[PDB]
Amino acid sequence: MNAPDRFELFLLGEGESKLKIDPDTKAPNAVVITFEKEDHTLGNLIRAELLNDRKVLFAAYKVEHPFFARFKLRIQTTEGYDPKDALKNACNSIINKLGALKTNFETEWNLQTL
Amino acid sequence: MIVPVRCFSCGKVVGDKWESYLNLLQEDELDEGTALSRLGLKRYCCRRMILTHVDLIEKFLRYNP
Amino acid sequence: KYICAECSSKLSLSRTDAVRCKDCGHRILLKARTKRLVQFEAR
Amino acid sequence: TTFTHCEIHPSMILGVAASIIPFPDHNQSPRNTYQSAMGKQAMGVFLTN
Amino acid sequence: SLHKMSMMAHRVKVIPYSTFRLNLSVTSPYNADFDGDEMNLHVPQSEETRAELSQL
Amino acid sequence: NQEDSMIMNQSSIDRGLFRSLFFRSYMDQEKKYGMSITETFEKPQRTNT
Amino acid sequence: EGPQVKIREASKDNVDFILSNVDLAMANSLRRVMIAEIPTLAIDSVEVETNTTVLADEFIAHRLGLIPLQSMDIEQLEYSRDCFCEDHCDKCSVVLTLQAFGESESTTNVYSKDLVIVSNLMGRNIGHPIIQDKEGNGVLICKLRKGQELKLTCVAKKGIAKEHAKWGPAAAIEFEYDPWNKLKHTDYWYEQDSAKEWPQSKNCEYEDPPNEGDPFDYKAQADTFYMNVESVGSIPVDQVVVRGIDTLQKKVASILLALTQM
RNA sequence: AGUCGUGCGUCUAGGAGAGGGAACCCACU
Ligand SMILES: [Mg+2]
Ligand SMILES: [Zn+2]
Ligand SMILES: [Zn+2]
Ligand SMILES: [Zn+2]
Repeated sequence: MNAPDRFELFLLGEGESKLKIDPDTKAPNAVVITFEKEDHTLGNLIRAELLNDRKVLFAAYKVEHPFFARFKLRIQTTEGYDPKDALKNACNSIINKLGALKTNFETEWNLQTL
Repeated sequence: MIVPVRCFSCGKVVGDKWESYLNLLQEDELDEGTALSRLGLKRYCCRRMILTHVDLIEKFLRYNP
Repeated sequence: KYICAECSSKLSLSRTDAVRCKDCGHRILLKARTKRLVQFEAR
Repeated sequence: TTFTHCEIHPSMILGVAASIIPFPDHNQSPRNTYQSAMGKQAMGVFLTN
Repeated sequence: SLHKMSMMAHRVKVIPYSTFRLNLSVTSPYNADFDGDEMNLHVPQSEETRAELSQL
Repeated sequence: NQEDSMIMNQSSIDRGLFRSLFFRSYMDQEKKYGMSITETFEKPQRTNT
Repeated sequence: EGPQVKIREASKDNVDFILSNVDLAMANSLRRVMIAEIPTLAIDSVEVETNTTVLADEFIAHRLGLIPLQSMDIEQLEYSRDCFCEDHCDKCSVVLTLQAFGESESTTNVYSKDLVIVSNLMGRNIGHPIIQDKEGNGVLICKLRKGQELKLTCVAKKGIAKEHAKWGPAAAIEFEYDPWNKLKHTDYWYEQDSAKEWPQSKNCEYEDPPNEGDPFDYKAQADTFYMNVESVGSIPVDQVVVRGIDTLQKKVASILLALTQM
């Protein structure tokens, strides 16, 4: 009778920002990025890419509740390294890897007659 | 009533082969497993979706309306 | 405005009129679906 | 060594609801009773008309 | 309400579903098993009642 | 799924899993309270009501 | 170089391949986007004008929704919620009409092919019902008896499987890695012998069997993921994976754009 | 091996709401 709006899971609500970045006082140079209308798909990949970087120290993604399509990513890097720059670099690396994988798959499919 | 359009577990379309399944069972007198394998159902989800279905639509159509 | 359960023939009877089918003695007298537009979704 | 009579099949002792239970012996008796009680509340086609 | 701990104050959390949701642990004092158990929620209607529920 | 609870696939739920049709029938009669007086099946028009 | 794809086999609606030099998280995200984030076309709205079948309007509408529809040119199509239209304009929706009725003593079977496209597709091969059975009839929809008239209209919108499973372009997406227990990710449950109880996986032949002499490799990480993608029929498996990769890349780009804007 | 019987139909565009007790039976935690 009051089931959640299914489309609302992946659609931003009125007056809602896609990303909300706030500082974290638990540790120095730590930030919390709340992703709205997102699932484990992007959070896990972004966190895995972040952990692959030596400069990045801590990168953890948490889903508060399955009901709400939203998660929070805590990122802490070394001194003098802005976490937003690290996230941007991780996203760029993910895009490059995805493009390379797409090109390889297309080449393999073209090579195969079937 | 009618065979489900897609498998509940995976979502594979299984409604196309219900008539083929019945024809194989009757025309070729093949066993359930062999007919299902020939139709192209590997995962047991679709196997039980097709095998366990009951054609109540025909029984409902038996009535005049 | 109405149909017979067996004959399935339209009657279009009015008020202060018998509710029995004209073709047969059966008087179930089912009613046809509303003419108003109806929409449904697979969700 | 006499056995003047014999059962056609023991499983027939079960009732309409109990017979629906797969492997009733493999299950505990209170669970079988609960299943028999609950089967009356299962939603399904009761008649074709 | 077999025992004293069968009626306890909880902080409301609005959720978009038609079922009450409670912590796993509080099932033990309530003797709940989520097999169709139906529970009751009573909303206080005064500051006195709210304070008493929160503190007692 | 603790305490015997279960987790059901949303995709299966919306794909035709355990969907049900509920039919409820209401019956009405023009039972006569006094000869020459009977109820009438008509849409009220707010007049004299 | 990056990650490379080794297609072990390919088919009309089933492709089995291997991904190498890729992280487990990336493969899992690719699978998730391919199963959920790929746009697809499916019947969304059903308008009933004259229905008298034994079935119910909601039941038949739900059955129609699950009917696959051609979505090769789905990218060209735009979401209805996006374009400024009154309701289901030709630029954001596909309109089909279903008409049928029985006769003296022959039951009328309604299939996918019975659906007739009524809207203007502007030369786009999108919305055509998918037919794969040898007979070519399609997906059985319902059965009509003498005097049972079925007459309805179907409007299909662009959407993703997340909103409803009917938009799912892939039925089963098998994903495996580490056939031999090299990474100790799984502790096989055994009663007499672990190897005997658990049969060797098919992919095991593609990796060297472990040798008891060498010690456990603690530096090893998940790699060489065997992925088999099966398509319902709306989109071919190759296009399915391509669109999944495109959707994931677009989501990452949107995240980057939001970060830059904020 | 070079030709042939058979059929069809005639008129259509103007503002607002409020209410059943007892008994019996089934069933849930
Ligand atoms: Mg209980
Ligand atoms: Zn299946
Ligand atoms: Zn009649
Ligand atoms: Zn539009």
